[PDB]
Amino acid sequence: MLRDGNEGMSTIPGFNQIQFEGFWRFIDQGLTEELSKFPKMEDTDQEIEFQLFVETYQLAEPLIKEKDAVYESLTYSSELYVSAGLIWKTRREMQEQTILIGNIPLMNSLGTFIVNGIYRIVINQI
Amino acid sequence: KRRNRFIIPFQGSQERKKELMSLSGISIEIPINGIFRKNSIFAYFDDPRYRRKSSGITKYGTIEMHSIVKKEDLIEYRGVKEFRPKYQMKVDRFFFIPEEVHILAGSSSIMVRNNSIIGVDTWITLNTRSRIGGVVRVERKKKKIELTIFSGDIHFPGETDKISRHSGILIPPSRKNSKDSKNLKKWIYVQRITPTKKKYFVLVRPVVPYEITDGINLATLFPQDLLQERDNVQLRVVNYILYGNGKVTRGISDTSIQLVRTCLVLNWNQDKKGSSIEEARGSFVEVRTNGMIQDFLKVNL
Amino acid sequence: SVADLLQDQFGLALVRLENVVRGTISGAIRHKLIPTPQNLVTSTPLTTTFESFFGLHPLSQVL
Repeated sequence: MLRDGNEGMSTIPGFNQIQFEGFWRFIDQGLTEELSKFPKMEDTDQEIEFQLFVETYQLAEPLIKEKDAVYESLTYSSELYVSAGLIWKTRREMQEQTILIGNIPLMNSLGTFIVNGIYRIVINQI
Repeated sequence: KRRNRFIIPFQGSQERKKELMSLSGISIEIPINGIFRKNSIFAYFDDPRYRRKSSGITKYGTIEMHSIVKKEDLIEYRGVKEFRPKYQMKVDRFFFIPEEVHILAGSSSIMVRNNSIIGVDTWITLNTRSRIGGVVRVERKKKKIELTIFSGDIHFPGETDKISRHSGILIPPSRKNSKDSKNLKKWIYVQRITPTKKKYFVLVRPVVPYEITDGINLATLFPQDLLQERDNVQLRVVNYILYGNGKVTRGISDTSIQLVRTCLVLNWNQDKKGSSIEEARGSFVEVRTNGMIQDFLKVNL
Repeated sequence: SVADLLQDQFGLALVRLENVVRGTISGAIRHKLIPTPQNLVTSTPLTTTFESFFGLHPLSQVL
């Protein structure tokens, strides 16, 4: 994806596009390209099977707020929900439901993450 | 997707138009999302050859019984007493003799006493009638009572009968210098019933034969791959027996009790120190052309 | 940048998660229980992985 292309070519670009664009690119593509790498792991008894449907993932609105995240030394984050069932090779069944894989931190307007009530930033590397 | 089972009806040919026998659709264990897999409980079909709605006791002929199956720990499922194939034996033949059973209420009106010889159309209750003639015996249970009567001719040994020794056993037809026995062309079950503490009767009951054919296992149901990939799915056909030897089946109202049901088993054959085959994922793949379509289960590991 | 670091951290978290599900499925048969898929996945790997990343990695620094 691309925003207005003439940014940095007609005005001084905002001193945030590095972190902001990196996080947006991560959310847009890295989640998909990492969930696909999740295997189809199972048991050696030919009795159970686990599957993770890839093109179903979505995030949830954070429960706490950033002010409360820094107010109670919490971690501002959003829950990641992926829809995928479990297959049992005992009655040949597949129970399909949406599960909560975990929590992923989110950036604020400053380009930082609130982890344990602490503002943290990620430094680029060469 | 209400239940994890699908019935695939097999169409009947135009060669049978006098018997309205129900076509037992192949029952398969299907997932909720219709995506099943191999190496699991495959489809099963309830054969109508050995299905009877009359209570009967079946006994198998003496043979080599070497149980090649260790005890499996019972896994309770909501206290549901489903039908489990506990007797997977290669039985060549068996004999099942029918019987008449009535499970009347404990407080219900009973007109026939225990160990009483009654003919047909004997009203044991207000709205319960009979179907055969025999010596019906009644036993009182915790919450009900049971009346049992198997169709059999009654006899008493009189100074010349050699059938006293054989009790509750089925003997095949014998023709060896039988100068007094006639019309004994079928096996008969002799039971020594204790009518009294000093008088006992012998019941000779008809027995119905039931045999099993040879099972064909599809150990080569796949083509030879050019990638040197071992096929980890092996499909075999077998028979599942509801009751073991010398077991009596209990039949409910308007319920057909099945003796043998066809079953399909999916197994694996994995090499040593090459690849620990765990399981595989399957689905349904379709391809149509020339007004014909291909339907098979596509299973990739 | 943040994209690649977060992608690598997510990959490590997913590896830890699949190890956890492998252990659970090893323990989901010997206990004879039919669990819902959520019972096979707990949010231990992702959360702890990200906390360790933001607490120990030298490329994540306090603002």
